[PDB]
Amino acid sequence: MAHFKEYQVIGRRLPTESVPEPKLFRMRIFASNEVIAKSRYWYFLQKLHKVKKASGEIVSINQINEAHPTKVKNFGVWVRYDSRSGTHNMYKEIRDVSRVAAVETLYQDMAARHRARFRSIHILKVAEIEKTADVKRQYVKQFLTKDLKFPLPHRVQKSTKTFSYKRPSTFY
Amino acid sequence: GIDHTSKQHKRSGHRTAPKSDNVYLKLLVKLYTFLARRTDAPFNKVVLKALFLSKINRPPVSVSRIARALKQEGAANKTVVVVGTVTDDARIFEFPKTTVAALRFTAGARAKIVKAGGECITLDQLAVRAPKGQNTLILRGPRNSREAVRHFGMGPHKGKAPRILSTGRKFERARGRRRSKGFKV
Amino acid sequence: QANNFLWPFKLSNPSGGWGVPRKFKHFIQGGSFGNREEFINKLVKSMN
Amino acid sequence: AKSKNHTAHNQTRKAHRNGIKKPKTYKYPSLKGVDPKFRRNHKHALHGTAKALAAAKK
Amino acid sequence: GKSHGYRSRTRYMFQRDFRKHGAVHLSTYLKVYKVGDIVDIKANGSIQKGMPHKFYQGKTGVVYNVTKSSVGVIINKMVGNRYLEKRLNLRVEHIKHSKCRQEFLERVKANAAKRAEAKAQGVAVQLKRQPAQPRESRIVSTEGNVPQTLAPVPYETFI
RNA sequence: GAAAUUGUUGAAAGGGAAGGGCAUUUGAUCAGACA
RNA sequence: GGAAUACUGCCAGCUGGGACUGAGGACUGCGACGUAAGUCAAGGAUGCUGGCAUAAUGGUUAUAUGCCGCCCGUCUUGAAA
RNA sequence: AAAUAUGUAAGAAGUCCUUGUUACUUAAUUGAACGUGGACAUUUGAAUGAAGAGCUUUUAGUGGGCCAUUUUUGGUAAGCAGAACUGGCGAUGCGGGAUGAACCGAACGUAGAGUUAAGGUGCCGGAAUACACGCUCAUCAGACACCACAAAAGGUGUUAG
RNA sequence: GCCCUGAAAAUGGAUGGCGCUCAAGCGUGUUACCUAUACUCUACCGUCAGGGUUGAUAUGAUGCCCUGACGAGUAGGCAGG
RNA sequence: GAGAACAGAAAUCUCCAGUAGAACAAAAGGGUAAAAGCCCCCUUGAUUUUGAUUUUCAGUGUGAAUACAAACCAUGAAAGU
RNA sequence: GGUUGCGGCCAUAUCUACCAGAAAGCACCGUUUCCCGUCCGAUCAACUGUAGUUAAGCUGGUAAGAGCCUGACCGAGUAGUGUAGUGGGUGACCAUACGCGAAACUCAGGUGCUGCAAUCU
Ligand SMILES: [Mg+2]
Ligand SMILES: [Mg+2]
Ligand SMILES: [Mg+2]
Ligand SMILES: [Mg+2]
Ligand SMILES: [Mg+2]
Ligand SMILES: [Mg+2]
Ligand SMILES: [Mg+2]
Ligand SMILES: [Mg+2]
Ligand SMILES: [Mg+2]
Ligand SMILES: [Mg+2]
Ligand SMILES: [Mg+2]
Ligand SMILES: [Mg+2]
Ligand SMILES: [Mg+2]
Ligand SMILES: [Mg+2]
Ligand SMILES: [Mg+2]
Ligand SMILES: [Mg+2]
Ligand SMILES: [Mg+2]
Ligand SMILES: [Mg+2]
Ligand SMILES: [Mg+2]
Ligand SMILES: [Mg+2]
Ligand SMILES: [Mg+2]
Ligand SMILES: [Mg+2]
Ligand SMILES: [Mg+2]
Ligand SMILES: [Mg+2]
Ligand SMILES: [Mg+2]
Ligand SMILES: [Mg+2]
Ligand SMILES: [Mg+2]
Ligand SMILES: [Mg+2]
Ligand SMILES: [Mg+2]
Ligand SMILES: [Mg+2]
Ligand SMILES: [Mg+2]
Ligand SMILES: [Mg+2]
Ligand SMILES: [Mg+2]
Ligand SMILES: [Mg+2]
Ligand SMILES: [Mg+2]
Ligand SMILES: [Mg+2]
Ligand SMILES: [Mg+2]
Ligand SMILES: [Mg+2]
Ligand SMILES: [Mg+2]
Ligand SMILES: [Mg+2]
Ligand SMILES: [Mg+2]
Ligand SMILES: [Mg+2]
Ligand SMILES: [Mg+2]
Ligand SMILES: [Mg+2]
Ligand SMILES: [Mg+2]
Ligand SMILES: [Mg+2]
Ligand SMILES: [Mg+2]
Ligand SMILES: [Mg+2]
Ligand SMILES: [Mg+2]
Ligand SMILES: [Mg+2]
Ligand SMILES: [Mg+2]
Ligand SMILES: [Mg+2]
Ligand SMILES: [Mg+2]
Ligand SMILES: [Mg+2]
Ligand SMILES: [Mg+2]
Ligand SMILES: [Mg+2]
Ligand SMILES: [Mg+2]
Ligand SMILES: [Mg+2]
Ligand SMILES: [Mg+2]
Ligand SMILES: [Mg+2]
Ligand SMILES: [Mg+2]
Ligand SMILES: [Mg+2]
Ligand SMILES: [Mg+2]
Ligand SMILES: [Mg+2]
Repeated sequence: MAHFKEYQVIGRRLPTESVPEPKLFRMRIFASNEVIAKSRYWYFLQKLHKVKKASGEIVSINQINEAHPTKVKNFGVWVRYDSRSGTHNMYKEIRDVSRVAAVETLYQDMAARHRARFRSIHILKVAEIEKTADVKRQYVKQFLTKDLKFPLPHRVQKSTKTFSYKRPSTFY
Repeated sequence: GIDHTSKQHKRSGHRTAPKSDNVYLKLLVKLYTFLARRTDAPFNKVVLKALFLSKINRPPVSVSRIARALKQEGAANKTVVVVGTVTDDARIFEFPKTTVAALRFTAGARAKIVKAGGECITLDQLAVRAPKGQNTLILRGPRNSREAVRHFGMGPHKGKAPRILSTGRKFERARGRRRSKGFKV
Repeated sequence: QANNFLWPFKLSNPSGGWGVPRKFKHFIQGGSFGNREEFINKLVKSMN
Repeated sequence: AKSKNHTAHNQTRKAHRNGIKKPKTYKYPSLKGVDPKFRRNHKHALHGTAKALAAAKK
Repeated sequence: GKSHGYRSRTRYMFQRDFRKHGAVHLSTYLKVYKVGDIVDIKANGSIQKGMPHKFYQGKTGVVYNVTKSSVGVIINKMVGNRYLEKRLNLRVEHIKHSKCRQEFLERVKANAAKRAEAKAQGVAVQLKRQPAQPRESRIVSTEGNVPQTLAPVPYETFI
């Protein structure tokens, strides 16, 4: 659905005479602007509590920045998604440098592999896989092996004008 | 485009000069549009429009209807103004003094007034005498006395008068006008 | 009275554009309509 | 040769060109269809109180 | 073919209310109506004489006549592009005084009050009703109330 | 002594119709204003 | 610990390039700049310079070229049919 | 027992006080109706709007309708037949959907400049053979709403669970 | 999920055509860019409305002057020509 | 339901339970329990005069209906109807 | 507080089963000359208030009672629904966006209130 930010959102049911200071609940929400975020928040709250936006209030919205944005990380990701004939829980692992990048490719991957659009997905958990060997999906362990190296065969350099006088070469 | 909310290019619906083609009338109108643009007296404003009025919206005022207005408490010395003809009424036996300013005065109406030593004044004469209409009583005549308005709104249970030509028993007095011949109206 | 006095403003189309390929869904779904909160300014400024 | 039977299509479009005109309202409505016994009395009642207020200009 | 008699279509609407059949309670009759009173109309199926036609069910008119056992009620019904006036002869069993105006009356007698309580003190009147206003700022606390973090939940089947 | 329609002369265009609209090249033709 | 930067927003901060337009026809208004006299971009273009002075610009016409263009009249829910 | 629809009310034609009229009505100068006299002005009693509001006369054409979303009856079904609310076509061009009455965008005085809609940008054809991550190789691949169809059932093709 | 089997009709033919395969295909994201009789600003026409102005000694008072908004149209109405 | 010679599935007698599961000409739906049903008593308001009103509606007619007014009666101890 | 007569709301007043009720009242209760009604002085009528009784009526209280009434982020923001899209899907259908929002369920808490008049340890 876009380029994401992650938000702490905090809300509560509106106060009353007999119940002033109601409980206060938080969600980390992955959206692109705060307007989508707040909306998403109410979407899940009503999937959980007796509340609607009409009878409750947003208390705080804050963007959370990645703690070590230039550290590579092995993400484990949990998702609930809807297919054309059923709904489904799922676990992928993503390797990137922020939760926020991670969630971007997840959404991509789901749309690509399972034709799932944004409306049809529920991120359940996104958490850092602290020690390798708890990394489980092979397309990731692949990139943890020691002293790793690889070529990129068949170089295609992009021509900047319609004709060329050489004949290219894919060396690299 | 525009979601209009009222009909476009609508004429205001009020006359703006008279339909009439009389020089003199067109001069009187020349006079009062001046006085109405330049004196802010309401009277001049009323008169300017009454001049545009057509023959129906100008029923005649009778000298007796005139006599009655002066009979108003506080009003005997006012000058009655009539933007129309004034007519005679042999039914009153005692007509007061005063000063009537009208468009036309019938022969007898003019006599009756004068015979009691009153004055008949044209509007322009009235204007010079009273450019703000000071001390003036405007009178209009009975519009819905016209024979025509008898037949407006004809329908069941309205009581209104058939558009009818010959008119006696056996002209439209049977089935539909009495309980014993079908039904009543 | 202050506000009725002001004739409805007559803006042009946004200059940057609308930012979206289809206008007639809600802002929250990647469209243009509805309460878009304080992002209203970026838009209007491109239309004024 | 059959044809359409009935529809209200377009009907409220027409009703709204020129109105649904509100009912219109009067200070002093008609006593029409009011109890005759009442009205009869109400008459002389009024006649009396008029006569009085006239005597008030003695 | 078709049928459109007087009480056609009125099966559940002139019906009697669960567990409320029988005699009408007597208070219905100790009520007193004067001309000008606003009444609501609602047919009592058990009282066949002097019954509002179904069109006037749920409707609110004004008394214009008072009779041994009835009130005459004027309702404006709208036919065509317009309203016409209808007078209804209704027995007291199909009418009740409308609370549609109690608010107003409440509000006026109150409004005349705080107008004196103001005026004869040194004004600060302010007695028009205003719509629900948006919320002012506020500071919500945490002492005894740290936010609990919720996530969405996995699919499951219970069955 | 119109038009349909025809002959000749001049000019022009034409790869399964012609005619039309906006626009400009090209050719022909011409008004006006300048002093 | 103490900074930088991104991102979003603001400035009645400054400044370059390019396009269309120039309605109006004494003065009259609201202002700006100056010690002042004056001045000004403040209720709609002026200044300076060149070329032609005639088919040159422009009109008309024929043709060519880009895109576009079904046969009108009628009755009909609906016609190029 | 909803939702959507739906009646009435939100004042000067209002609220309150003092006490006249009658043949109605009361046990009753009791009531009921209509009043005379007095007290309180625009925060006078929610919002938004109002190129004003009200009213009268007279007359044309029309009285084959069709379509879309949603509700919906008959029928296996129909580009079938019949209702509900709205919006359209008919009566209407303009941009998009190659094409098309009804879909999408948008409604038309003559024009300049700008920006957009819906829909597009390999070439036809104005506009990135643009960026990015996956997926797919079809000895009848696939390619954008309305829309110009495909189903049960199968695959040790390949992908992710 | 994509692909493949399941998948048979009559003139030769249609993702609009060419053609495209790490697409010019399918899902999804991000920018930029093209262009409606629509939107913004301006000129001009006309319609409707609101102002101003009889003061001669010169020419239209149905005039003249300021201003604001609006413009689809069959049947059909009316108006100026 | 439980009880009584002939008497049985069904005759007539008694007690208990009983929200209506019956009955109210008729189609069906509303309605009704010291009644709107069943038994009895008394009766002719199924009458006289001429308007208003509701449904259908053009707010025409007709049908059917409602609430009054002016009579004369019925019934009831009566309010009443 | 009891009770009676007349009531208003018309189950928190009803239903089933037990037990308790002082004082007054109400009640049951005795009688058949009279008005009056019956197959039957049971009902209905009258007479006594004297001869008798709390047994029933009535009132109240008990019950992991039946019913009924009330409450609640119990269920459930569920079902259903107004509005939107050139959203998904061959379809049947289904997600999403801005709103409105049940019923059953489950748990807890109750089990007549009150007006006028007379009367009472
Ligand atoms: Mg972090
Ligand atoms: Mg006459
Ligand atoms: Mg810009
Ligand atoms: Mg641009
Ligand atoms: Mg830019
Ligand atoms: Mg698009
Ligand atoms: Mg701009
Ligand atoms: Mg036929
Ligand atoms: Mg047909
Ligand atoms: Mg027809
Ligand atoms: Mg039927
Ligand atoms: Mg009857
Ligand atoms: Mg000759
Ligand atoms: Mg040309
Ligand atoms: Mg100029
Ligand atoms: Mg000029
Ligand atoms: Mg020349
Ligand atoms: Mg030259
Ligand atoms: Mg030629
Ligand atoms: Mg040509
Ligand atoms: Mg073409
Ligand atoms: Mg024809
Ligand atoms: Mg045909
Ligand atoms: Mg409403
Ligand atoms: Mg306003
Ligand atoms: Mg106005
Ligand atoms: Mg007509
Ligand atoms: Mg006609
Ligand atoms: Mg006709
Ligand atoms: Mg449509
Ligand atoms: Mg037609
Ligand atoms: Mg159109
Ligand atoms: Mg086109
Ligand atoms: Mg197509
Ligand atoms: Mg091509
Ligand atoms: Mg191109
Ligand atoms: Mg680019
Ligand atoms: Mg689809
Ligand atoms: Mg399959
Ligand atoms: Mg597979
Ligand atoms: Mg294909
Ligand atoms: Mg293509
Ligand atoms: Mg793509
Ligand atoms: Mg244009
Ligand atoms: Mg403009
Ligand atoms: Mg036009
Ligand atoms: Mg029945
Ligand atoms: Mg009884
Ligand atoms: Mg009879
Ligand atoms: Mg009638
Ligand atoms: Mg008739
Ligand atoms: Mg009738
Ligand atoms: Mg009938
Ligand atoms: Mg005792
Ligand atoms: Mg005896
Ligand atoms: Mg006994
Ligand atoms: Mg007895
Ligand atoms: Mg006992
Ligand atoms: Mg008792
Ligand atoms: Mg219980
Ligand atoms: Mg659902
Ligand atoms: Mg819905
Ligand atoms: Mg739409
Ligand atoms: Mg859809």
